[PDB]
Amino acid sequence: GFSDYAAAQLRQYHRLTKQIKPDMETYERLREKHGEEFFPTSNSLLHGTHVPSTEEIDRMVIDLEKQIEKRDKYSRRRPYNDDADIDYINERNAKFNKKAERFYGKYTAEIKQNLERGTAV
RNA sequence: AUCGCUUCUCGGCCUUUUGGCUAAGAUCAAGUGUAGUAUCUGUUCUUUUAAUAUCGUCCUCUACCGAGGACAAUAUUAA
Repeated sequence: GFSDYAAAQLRQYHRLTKQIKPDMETYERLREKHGEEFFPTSNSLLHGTHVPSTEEIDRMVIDLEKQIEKRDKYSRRRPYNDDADIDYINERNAKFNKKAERFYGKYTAEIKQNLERGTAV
């Protein structure tokens, strides 16, 4: 179940962070260029220095577009059958009756049987 | 088994949805006839007399101009 906005974030982060692959060439290049400060503390100096080249920002933009697509596929539309006896006259009435069947559907299980058998019992 | 695309079923999001209050706010009813508007169907224009109304000249008043009177036919409709 859902239970939190942070647990779905954590699941989504584990997915993205397992999908990524690091490049050791760029890593060792920047390590050899930066030297002493490549293992920084909270307070070293480099906060206002990095300028990423075009390939890095292109990779970030493509990854973020894929992430936006994965987010937009979150609520899949359930298929609409017209064989069920419809009990709504609007477009919002159908979804409100669906919410009523979600919440009160466990309790109001005898009266629907009474209705379908002819208002008896 | 694994990765990808396409049918098919289903779960979770679906308050993303009923946006107040008072004396359930109160009450609980109709027929006929005319007038107006809209739609549909059918078919038309351009190239004498009766009634009503009112530019020129002359006269008077006041400071060429203005007002008032009179006179000279004109317009409409029908055969």
